[PDB]
Amino acid sequence: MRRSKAEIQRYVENAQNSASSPREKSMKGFLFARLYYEAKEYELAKRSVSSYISVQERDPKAHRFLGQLFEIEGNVEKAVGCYKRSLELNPTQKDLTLRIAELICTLNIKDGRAEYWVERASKLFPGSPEIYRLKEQLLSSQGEAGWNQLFDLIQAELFARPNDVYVNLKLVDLFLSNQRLEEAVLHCLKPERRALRTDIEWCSCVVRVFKEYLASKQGQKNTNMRMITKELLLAQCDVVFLTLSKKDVQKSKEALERFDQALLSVKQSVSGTDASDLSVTFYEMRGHYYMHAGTLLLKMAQSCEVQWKALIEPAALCYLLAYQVPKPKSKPVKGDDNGQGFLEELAFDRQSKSGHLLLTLSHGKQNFISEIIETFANQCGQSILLKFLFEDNLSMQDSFMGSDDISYVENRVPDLSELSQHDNGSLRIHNGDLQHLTWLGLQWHFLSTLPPLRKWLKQIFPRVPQETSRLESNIPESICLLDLEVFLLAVVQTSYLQLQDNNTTADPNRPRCLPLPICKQLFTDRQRSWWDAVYSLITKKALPGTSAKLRSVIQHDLTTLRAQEKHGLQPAVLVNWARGLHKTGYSLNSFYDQKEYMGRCVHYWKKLLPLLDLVKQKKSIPEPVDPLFKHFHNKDIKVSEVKDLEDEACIAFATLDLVDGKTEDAIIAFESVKNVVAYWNLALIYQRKAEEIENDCLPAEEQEEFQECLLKCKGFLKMICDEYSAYPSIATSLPVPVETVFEMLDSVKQSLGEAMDDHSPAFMENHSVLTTSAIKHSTPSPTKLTISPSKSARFSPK
Amino acid sequence: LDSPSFTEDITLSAVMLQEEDPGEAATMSMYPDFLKSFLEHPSSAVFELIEQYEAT
Amino acid sequence: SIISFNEANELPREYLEANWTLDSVFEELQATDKKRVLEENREHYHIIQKFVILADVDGLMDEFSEWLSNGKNLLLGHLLRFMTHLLLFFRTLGLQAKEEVSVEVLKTYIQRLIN
Repeated sequence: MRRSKAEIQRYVENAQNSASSPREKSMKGFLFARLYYEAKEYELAKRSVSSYISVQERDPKAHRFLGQLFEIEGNVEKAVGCYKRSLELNPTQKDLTLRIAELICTLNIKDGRAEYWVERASKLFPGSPEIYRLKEQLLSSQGEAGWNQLFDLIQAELFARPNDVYVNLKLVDLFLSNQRLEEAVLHCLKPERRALRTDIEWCSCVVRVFKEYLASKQGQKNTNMRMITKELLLAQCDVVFLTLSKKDVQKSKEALERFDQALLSVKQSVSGTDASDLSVTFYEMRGHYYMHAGTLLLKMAQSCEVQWKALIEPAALCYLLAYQVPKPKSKPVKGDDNGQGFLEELAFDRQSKSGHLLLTLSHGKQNFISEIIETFANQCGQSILLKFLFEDNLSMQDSFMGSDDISYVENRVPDLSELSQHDNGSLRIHNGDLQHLTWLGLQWHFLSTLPPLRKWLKQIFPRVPQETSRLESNIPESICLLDLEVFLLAVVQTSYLQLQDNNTTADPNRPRCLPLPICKQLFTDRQRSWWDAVYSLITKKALPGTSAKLRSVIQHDLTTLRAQEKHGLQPAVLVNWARGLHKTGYSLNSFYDQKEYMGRCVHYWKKLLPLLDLVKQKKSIPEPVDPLFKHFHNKDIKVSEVKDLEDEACIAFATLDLVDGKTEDAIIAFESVKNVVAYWNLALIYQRKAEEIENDCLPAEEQEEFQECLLKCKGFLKMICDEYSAYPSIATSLPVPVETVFEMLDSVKQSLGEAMDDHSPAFMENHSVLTTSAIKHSTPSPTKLTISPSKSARFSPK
Repeated sequence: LDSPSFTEDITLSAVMLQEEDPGEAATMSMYPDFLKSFLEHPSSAVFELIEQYEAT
Repeated sequence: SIISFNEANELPREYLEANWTLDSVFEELQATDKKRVLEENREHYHIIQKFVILADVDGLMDEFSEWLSNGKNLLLGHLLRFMTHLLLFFRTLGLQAKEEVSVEVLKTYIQRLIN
């Protein structure tokens, strides 16, 4: 509630009538001044603080507050006077020195006081961007003597902060103002400037400088001209990409038009036989042009300028043209890896993006690419594409797209194994960006395939261990690849659920996932802040002095990822982690990797079981006010699903005991679950036991054990076939195609021979003895190494 | 089982009295103890580590 | 904070209007006439304690560089141990120390451990 002027005045009058002395009235004046300021009564606030200052002349807070009142009135000189007096009384107020410098520069840059206050501020805040701006303003007023000092200041600030876009732009403008166009070009060509390619003002400035240089040198056949034309096409492509992401449709059309004209101008200089670096870049930039054209069409559909249905087939042709551009053939020229590896990384990024978008746009239609080629891969289709992108602004002859040959397009559907290779290439350019990783993870999730997160994380974080022995630690230095994998699995799942809940009213022709430039943020700002903190800490890219703050962010949310006390996770996230880790771990041929993934899978199942008990009791699960992963009530575990998840947890425990080499404990555990997945694991155990006994000269006892193992295997395989015959829906729960179960059953029948088909001993009548002792699945607490050497591990991974 | 506080201290003080410089040897004996304390404490427990250096 | 102080009981103005900084204390300690305090103020641990109080890690790294330059063999083993573990402590906290000096302290301590 804002106090009214009348309430404040009644309070002041009562507080003044109760005061015994004029001095005591004035001592309350600072409180009255603050109340009048909260009421926006600045004149009464000034009178009240001035009456306080006349009794308490040595109070810095009163002089500061009086300076703030004069600043709000625009009386800068009186404000500066009051702030100087506050700073004299208390010199610890470093912020006030900066504010005095700002106010003096705003009033009169030619004031000799300005240099003194800016230099005094510079000593208090070394490398402040605001102090750089005040020094720039001062030196810009001093003509030629100011120019040399401004150049030295810019070089010093670029040495402290090489990635500052504003300081880099100012250096270029300072070269241009002195007609030093060659140095502006040399500065734009510096390899350290690749980090600035994410900024639209920088890329637009680079484009401007290179166009002006190429215009100034028209007629000179220099090798430098081909290099600058190469970097101009790259910078134009970046401007298109950034405009597609950060600007409207109309600015994106104008950016693509300028890129079209740039490609057309270079086309005459690129004969198809020249293996020149410019020719390689031109064909690479042709692929990017079509990828961006397809993205612009989908952007026009997203802005409701055109219907999705009309732009899906034209956009799919553009992604097809982009996908089919051949990768630059790397000759490994021993000695300068920095230039040619970058075009190969761009080619991988284009092919990954375009290939996933072709699969998204097809909606699983088998002949979709063929229908598009027949309809649009002709001169009439080109003329339609040109009209959609540029309307009547460009003719077929004045356009790169209109003059390009699109008739030679292959009917090539993107292969998933090739796309997985292209995705690994694309990760190098995005440097572990969470939006890129989440987008790829969603593409694989829409294909019902697990994303190859392990390969991606090993490439981004090559020094991080796969697992930690200290899951109870929340120390940031204890992070493992499995903590990052479960983080990405939950981000992808939460992004998928968020896209579904937003899509329940969307056009059936709308792509399930949009292209990265036009795709909304797939994750929360907290997920961003955690990932960027982890990335910055592990890659040692953290700013000096920020590392303590980054560690605190990591430490807080690492407790959630490890499902420590009060983790606040939704059960559906723990189920998805356990399933994802089970599938990944089971697919690995490495014993140590299988054990780590199964160990972590079992950890999340053990954390989920007490939450399933709460769901069975119909108790609500605690939701955090700000959760790392949003709760989606459409995925809340139903009481009917609790048993199937308890059985899945028991299977995962038995699989871990199997991977640990406790084969007997695993058999007993699988026999207890009585499910098709448990019978399949039992059949595999007994088959492997039979293959271990199969040596070409068995004793009669080993021959009986071999036959018993095969009979047990036949028994469990038959139970799977009998259950499948009763309920064909079980094929979705089986780890393998039902055909593989039949092939294994028929191989086991061939090995048993025809002579035993008529004697089934009652397979289940004789193990009704051992009562209830809760099998404690104990992980070993760390007891000191006592080496007893007498059991060679019997389990070689054949 | 049962009671260390007076005999071990007398033996260690008597061993250091046989060294040519008991001050340098006291310093040297702490090198493994400092490293051990550093390795036992996670990077989240940095103040428990300093308390252990003070105790050493 | 208290509007009703009676002016009749003046403590000295010098004590009431004192502009205290952490630096001004150590400048006054350098200006002392007490020979013992001036000798103790040059001891390596009191120099470390001063810079720890001031929160000036960069100035502490300059002293460490000077001490290593004035003769690596004159540094006592406990002091090199202490310097090494203090740098490991700063690194664990994410404090920016001069990497060149940190490497030189570590190299000098490793050479001592070898000897």
